[PDB]
Amino acid sequence: AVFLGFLGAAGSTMGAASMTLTVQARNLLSTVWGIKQLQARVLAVERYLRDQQLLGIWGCSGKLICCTNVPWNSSWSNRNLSEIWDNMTWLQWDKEISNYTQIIYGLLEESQNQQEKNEQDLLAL
Amino acid sequence: AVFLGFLGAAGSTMGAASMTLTVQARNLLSTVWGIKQLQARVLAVERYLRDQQLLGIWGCSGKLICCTNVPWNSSWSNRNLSEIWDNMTWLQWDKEISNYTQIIYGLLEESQNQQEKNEQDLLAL
Amino acid sequence: AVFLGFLGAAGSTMGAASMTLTVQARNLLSTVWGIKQLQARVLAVERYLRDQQLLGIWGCSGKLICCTNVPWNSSWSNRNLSEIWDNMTWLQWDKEISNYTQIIYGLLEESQNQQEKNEQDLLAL
Amino acid sequence: QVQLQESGPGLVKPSETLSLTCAVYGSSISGGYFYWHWIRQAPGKGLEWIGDVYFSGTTGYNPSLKRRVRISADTSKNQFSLNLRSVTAADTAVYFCARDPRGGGWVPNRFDVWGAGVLVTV
Amino acid sequence: QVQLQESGPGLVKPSETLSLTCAVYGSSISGGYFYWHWIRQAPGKGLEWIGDVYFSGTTGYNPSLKRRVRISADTSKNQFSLNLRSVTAADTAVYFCARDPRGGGWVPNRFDVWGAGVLVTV
Amino acid sequence: AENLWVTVYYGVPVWKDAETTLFCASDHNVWATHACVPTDPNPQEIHLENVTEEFNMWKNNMVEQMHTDIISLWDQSLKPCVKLTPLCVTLQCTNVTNNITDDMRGELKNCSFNMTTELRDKKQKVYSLFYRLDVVQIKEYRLINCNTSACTQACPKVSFEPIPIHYCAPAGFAILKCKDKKFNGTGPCPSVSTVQCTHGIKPVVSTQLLLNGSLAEEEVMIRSENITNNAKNILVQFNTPVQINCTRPNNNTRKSIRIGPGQAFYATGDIIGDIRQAHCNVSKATWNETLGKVVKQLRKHFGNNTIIRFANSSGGDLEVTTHSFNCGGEFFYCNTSGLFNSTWISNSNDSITLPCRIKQIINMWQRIGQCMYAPPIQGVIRCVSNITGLILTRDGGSTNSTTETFRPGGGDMRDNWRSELYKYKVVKIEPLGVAPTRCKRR
Amino acid sequence: TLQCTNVTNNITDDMRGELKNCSFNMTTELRDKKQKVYSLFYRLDVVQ
Amino acid sequence: IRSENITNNAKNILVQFNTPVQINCTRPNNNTRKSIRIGPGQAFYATG
Ligand SMILES: *[C@@H]1O[C@H](CO)[C@@H](O[C@@H]2O[C@H](CO)[C@@H](O[C@@H]3O[C@H](CO)[C@@H](O)[C@H](O[C@H]4O[C@H](CO)[C@@H](O)[C@H](O)[C@@H]4O)[C@@H]3O)[C@H](O)[C@H]2NC(C)=O)[C@H](O)[C@H]1NC(C)=O
Ligand SMILES: *[C@@H]1O[C@H](CO)[C@@H](O[C@@H]2O[C@H](CO)[C@@H](O)[C@H](O)[C@H]2NC(C)=O)[C@H](O)[C@H]1NC(C)=O
Ligand SMILES: *[C@@H]1O[C@H](CO)[C@@H](O[C@@H]2O[C@H](CO)[C@@H](O)[C@H](O)[C@H]2NC(C)=O)[C@H](O)[C@H]1NC(C)=O
Ligand SMILES: *[C@@H]1O[C@H](CO)[C@@H](O)[C@H](O)[C@H]1NC(C)=O
Ligand SMILES: *[C@@H]1O[C@H](CO)[C@@H](O)[C@H](O)[C@H]1NC(C)=O
Ligand SMILES: *[C@@H]1O[C@H](CO)[C@@H](O)[C@H](O)[C@H]1NC(C)=O
Ligand SMILES: *[C@@H]1O[C@H](CO)[C@@H](O)[C@H](O)[C@H]1NC(C)=O
Ligand SMILES: *[C@@H]1O[C@H](CO)[C@@H](O)[C@H](O)[C@H]1NC(C)=O
Ligand SMILES: *[C@@H]1O[C@H](CO)[C@@H](O)[C@H](O)[C@H]1NC(C)=O
Ligand SMILES: *[C@@H]1O[C@H](CO)[C@@H](O)[C@H](O)[C@H]1NC(C)=O
Ligand SMILES: *[C@@H]1O[C@H](CO)[C@@H](O)[C@H](O)[C@H]1NC(C)=O
Ligand SMILES: *[C@@H]1O[C@H](CO)[C@@H](O)[C@H](O)[C@H]1NC(C)=O
Ligand SMILES: *[C@@H]1O[C@H](CO)[C@@H](O)[C@H](O)[C@H]1NC(C)=O
Ligand SMILES: *[C@@H]1O[C@H](CO)[C@@H](O)[C@H](O)[C@H]1NC(C)=O
Ligand SMILES: *[C@@H]1O[C@H](CO)[C@@H](O)[C@H](O)[C@H]1NC(C)=O
Ligand SMILES: *[C@@H]1O[C@H](CO)[C@@H](O)[C@H](O)[C@H]1NC(C)=O
Ligand SMILES: *[C@@H]1O[C@H](CO)[C@@H](O)[C@H](O)[C@H]1NC(C)=O
Ligand SMILES: *[C@@H]1O[C@H](CO)[C@@H](O)[C@H](O)[C@H]1NC(C)=O
Ligand SMILES: *[C@@H]1O[C@H](CO)[C@@H](O)[C@H](O)[C@H]1NC(C)=O
Ligand SMILES: *[C@@H]1O[C@H](CO)[C@@H](O)[C@H](O)[C@H]1NC(C)=O
Ligand SMILES: *[C@@H]1O[C@H](CO)[C@@H](O)[C@H](O)[C@H]1NC(C)=O
Repeated sequence: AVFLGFLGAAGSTMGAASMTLTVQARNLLSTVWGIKQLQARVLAVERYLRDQQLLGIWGCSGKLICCTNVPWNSSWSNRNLSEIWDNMTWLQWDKEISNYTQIIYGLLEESQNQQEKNEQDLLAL
Repeated sequence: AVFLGFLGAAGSTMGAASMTLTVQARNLLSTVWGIKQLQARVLAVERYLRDQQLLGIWGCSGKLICCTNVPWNSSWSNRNLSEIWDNMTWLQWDKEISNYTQIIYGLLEESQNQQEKNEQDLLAL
Repeated sequence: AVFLGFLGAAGSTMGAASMTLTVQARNLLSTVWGIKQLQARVLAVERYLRDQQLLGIWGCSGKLICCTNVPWNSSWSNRNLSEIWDNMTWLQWDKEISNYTQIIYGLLEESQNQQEKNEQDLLAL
Repeated sequence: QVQLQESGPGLVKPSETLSLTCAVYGSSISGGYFYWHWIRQAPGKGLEWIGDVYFSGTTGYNPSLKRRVRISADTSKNQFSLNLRSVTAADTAVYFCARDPRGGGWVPNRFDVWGAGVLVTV
Repeated sequence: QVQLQESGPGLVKPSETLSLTCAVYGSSISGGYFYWHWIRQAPGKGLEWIGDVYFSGTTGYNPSLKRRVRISADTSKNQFSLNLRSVTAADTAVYFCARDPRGGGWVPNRFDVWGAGVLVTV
Repeated sequence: AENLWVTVYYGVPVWKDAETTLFCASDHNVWATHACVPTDPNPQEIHLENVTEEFNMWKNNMVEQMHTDIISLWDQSLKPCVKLTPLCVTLQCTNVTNNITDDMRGELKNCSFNMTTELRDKKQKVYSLFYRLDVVQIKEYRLINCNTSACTQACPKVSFEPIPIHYCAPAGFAILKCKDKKFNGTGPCPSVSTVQCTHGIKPVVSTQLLLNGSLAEEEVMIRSENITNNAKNILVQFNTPVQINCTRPNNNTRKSIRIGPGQAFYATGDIIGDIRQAHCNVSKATWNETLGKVVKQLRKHFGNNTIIRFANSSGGDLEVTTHSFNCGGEFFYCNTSGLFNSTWISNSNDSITLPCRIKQIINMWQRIGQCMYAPPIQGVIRCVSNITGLILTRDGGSTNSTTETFRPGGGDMRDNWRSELYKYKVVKIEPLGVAPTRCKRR
Repeated sequence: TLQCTNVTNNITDDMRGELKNCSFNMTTELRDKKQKVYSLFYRLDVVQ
Repeated sequence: IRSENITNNAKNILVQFNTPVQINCTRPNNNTRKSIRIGPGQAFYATG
């Protein structure tokens, strides 16, 4: 079934947990009582579609691991790679970087737009 | 915070308005009164999904500015680049070619299909 | 005017029917009576979104003819290309490999995941 | 039951466009299975292919008449029209419209069902 | 009815960051149609451009003051702020905030509506 | 030197606490299985390791959601049933005279009254037996519910037997279990396990003597929102059954009276046999050992040397003063005083027999304006239930003095559901994530 | 049916041909019983 | 002044003021409400 091994790597480190993104990814979609299940299904569909729209706006459409080209400001986190991928878990990382998430989202959006414009004017020639 | 400048560039020229496409894309998705809200949400989801399918059929999936390889027939509009991107707005342009839209969509669809077939034939070799 | 030949190439061979995928692909989206109609719409939307998610997980997002790098094990089928694309129809093919479908989907999923990981490792350098 | 009927002017002044319309009650033109040909037969002569049209618009005409002919096919009302430009005195013939199961390549080009056959004298 | 109002300290010790917030009642900063400039005029002198800010944060300052100034526009409350660091005696001036219809290629830099104008002595 | 760049990951295993609407998963009755989804035959449980999750049974939205669901289900199930508006008439009643029992005196009354029939222009005269709790003096009596609201009869076909209802979660959400033994509801749980759907949560309704449910696995457990404060209730979960046998030894007869065009009123007719009070039997040794385990567990949290006293119900409404429950459609209000009458201090075959009172006019929830009329059940009723918990409240004002008094309490039905919905928590996944990594698109 | 009479206590000239003291029998909590009750109904509400 | 067709008199005319005209209505009578039971639970409120 699609529920097999759901989450699972919650306690795993970020590096180890990054190898099982498909399992979590494929589980995000699937008289008054009818309006309950129906509304829940519509809500899940809306959330998934919004998340997919955000990914497409960032240019990572149809990709699970798609790393962008915007620089990482050291203010968000001064930790080095060895101390995050092999020493921290995803839940702790999310709890750490929560205040700077929207700024990074905006930076990704503007970077993708600028890249699209650059490609457009390059292809114009 | 997501609304934050919906439309805005309606009065701008086409070229300038093309630089703020992202702001107009994030807001396209988000007893009987629950039915009212649910039907509104489902209609919005259906419209967004139809638009996304139409974009994907042309090969422009996950792109806000994606330009294809089909030619611009002069019969659709004789206006030149200097007078369309710097002298006319998007509403006027849409009203001008409102009755020449379906054939363009069909040409884009068949061109994308031919491109995919040619890619398959080339890669088979 | 979107129906326009739905399932037109049902009796056609696989090779001939593969040239009209867009016709069949564009029709997947479009008090208690309103509830039933809205539930049907939501079911169609959910099926289409699960389909799109399954296609995207394999890296074939935004492509109608996407061919991957997973080898074709002869155990699933022993018929050659000449007896498949020119001698068989899509319904017969689906009935023939109806019991070797899940393993193919799984193989495609892990192949795409491995491809993404290898691309990330190569691009890190 | 599937059958085609041809309509248009049975007598036209030479030296301008001649328009014929073949409408099929039966297999739909939109279906990507059949090609719709426009075989012609002049008196005292054999058959002569003019052109064919597919549901997706990939038409192909005879090399002899590649310039003087235009075949269109509209699926909303399920018919297809032939426009022969600059018809001469040698165009007096019976203009058949035929069906070919070339699409769905089980078999090669094979005209199986034919229209009634309208005789145009110019 | 569109206008702009400036606020901030009218007197500051001339070695620190100088903050001046211009808020617009009328048009919205979020809309990508107007640039928001910070023209200055010292007594007995002409106008002097300082910098401008767009809705997307692509700001540009005067080359003379490219190091001592920073313009930050917040669209949640629809205002913008000028932070002029290392202020000296040359900054005794009236700090106007202007609107430019450069957003949209209809016209070039065309400052049309100007703020009240606050004299920030220092 | 670092040259590290932002990277976005999809399907990340990150969750946040959230509240949503759970739905059915079952496998005619008041707990309608028709509008409830079928359950899979192979439930999947994904054990999560090295995860500590903060649970709080007292802030669970799922219990309130279940309470509203149960109330709505009962209201829906009562809709297609006859309304007993004509029943509000003056009843001419007399005492029951045949085969009287000393305990069963001042009880069920032979009442007679005029009521409508199939034809509007007629009035039949009918007799029936009505319990004392149902009627009230206006030699004239009226139904207790007449001056509150007209309320509907319960259809005989639908059964009130609890049925398990597995509460699954929508797509994108998850249900986290807590298998960690010796868990007091609140605080961190280190043994977290995702479950597609919950276990059997049989919707049994009762007070102070929580019937069929999930027993503890290690020993008796005591849970309370703030044990220092005496206002909050204290849930006690047993680790062994205390099986109870409650019965009505009165062979009853049901007679159908036609009150309208197709509407039928089911009344208690003959009481052939001997009249005897319904009784609840609890084993003596089993209750003694279970209460001793309870005593030890309470003494753990209330000092090693203290006097604890188990007294009977304080007072209030009959629902919030006796052990109410349903076994076969007849609602036994078994009075619990012998069970909670003892004192414990630092240091064969007989079984107790509680008194029970049958009632037909029922206001199960804390609502005024709606009732039911339980039809009489032919024959004898025996349900042989499982006592597997209690709700006890501490009497405040004892100060630092060693005296402590725990007495039965409750009234609110959320506590009944909270005992079987404590290990479960609802979370929503956040598949999007951002991290550093050596990358550049192009 | 209502048995009504004109008001007579502290009546003003403008408020004449107006709210009427009506009395009538009505059902009660017990089906087999009736009660005589009264109310002051405005003229626009009632009609002969 | 706004109207769909001011030339045609059939259509209504909406006049929107620029300042409000303060207007105060009142019913000086000190009425009383009495509840009488017309059935089980249902109660009718009457003028006293
Ligand atoms: C707690 O757990 C106990 C564990 O048994 C549970 O006892 C069960 O009570 C139900 C109450 O309905 C019993 O079900 C009845 O069983 C008898 C004997 O089998 C049947 O004759 C009954 O039939 C009724 O329904 C029929 C239609 O289907 C009618 O035609 C008939 O006239 C009856 O009305 C009914 O099915 C059940 O048997 C017991 N369990 C056992 C093992 O006997 C108890 O209910 C649980 N809850 C509480 C609050 O105690
Ligand atoms: C209709 O379909 C049948 C098969 O479903 C076609 O029969 C095939 O004909 C070709 C001739 O070249 C043979 O090579 C195949 O082996 C035949 N199929 C089978 C299963 O034996 C038939 O030609 C089709 N007819 C039309 C008009 O399309
Ligand atoms: C407002 O929009 C109008 C047109 O919608 C603009 O008019 C154009 O002005 C430019 C520059 O003066 C001319 O080159 C064009 O020919 C004009 N077009 C039309 C249709 O009038 C006008 O400039 C805009 N004004 C502002 C302030 O943006
Ligand atoms: C990572 O953390 C600090 C520098 O950020 C340093 O002490 C440590 O050695 C680093 N790790 C490695 C493997 O160098
Ligand atoms: C449009 O621009 C082209 C550029 O060379 C020019 O040739 C043409 O005359 C222009 N047409 C109009 C209508 O301005
Ligand atoms: C299509 O729209 C253009 C826009 O002006 C108009 O000139 C033309 O006549 C229209 N054609 C038809 C067939 O409506
Ligand atoms: C029924 O018995 C009770 C016992 O207290 C008594 O008060 C009552 O009067 C009796 N009924 C009649 C009708 O006398
Ligand atoms: C109740 O009274 C009726 C007469 O109204 C009588 O026929 C019936 O036997 C009595 N039943 C009991 C149990 O007293
Ligand atoms: C039923 O009707 C009879 C008719 O005489 C009457 O005597 C009796 O009191 C009525 N029953 C009541 C009011 O309960
Ligand atoms: C209904 O009547 C009973 C019996 O007299 C009484 O105890 C109760 O308070 C009454 N209810 C109301 C709302 O007056
Ligand atoms: C009551 O507990 C006993 C103890 O094992 C068990 O066998 C029985 O099934 C339980 N009955 C219920 C929960 O109805
Ligand atoms: C529950 O246990 C936690 C530690 O696991 C403790 O902090 C808390 O005080 C306990 N609460 C009660 C009511 O026992
Ligand atoms: C429990 O009640 C006491 C009363 O003194 C209070 O101080 C304490 O904060 C309460 N517990 C919690 C967790 O708030
Ligand atoms: C109860 O009465 C019925 C009526 O005939 C009888 O069939 C049944 O056996 C009685 N119950 C017992 C336990 O004897
Ligand atoms: C309950 O106990 C009493 C007295 O011990 C006994 O007479 C009766 O039969 C018992 N009933 C059940 C159901 O155990
Ligand atoms: C309840 O009854 C059953 C069977 O009649 C019996 O086995 C059990 O011991 C009884 N419960 C007691 C005596 O607590
Ligand atoms: C049982 O509770 C009631 C009400 O709280 C009380 O009056 C009575 O005294 C209690 N029983 C005993 C034996 O004290
Ligand atoms: C329960 O029974 C005991 C013992 O007879 C009695 O003292 C108590 O009052 C009863 N409960 C109530 C609420 O009356
Ligand atoms: C009440 O006064 C009106 C107005 O004078 C009169 O027409 C009407 O007859 C009066 N009502 C009665 C019952 O006389
Ligand atoms: C109310 O009933 C009495 C009893 O007969 C009757 O006299 C009176 O007229 C009735 N009231 C009406 C008809 O308004
Ligand atoms: C308004 O009404 C007049 C009536 O004579 C009519 O002539 C005129 O056309 C109407 N206005 C419009 C815009 O049609």
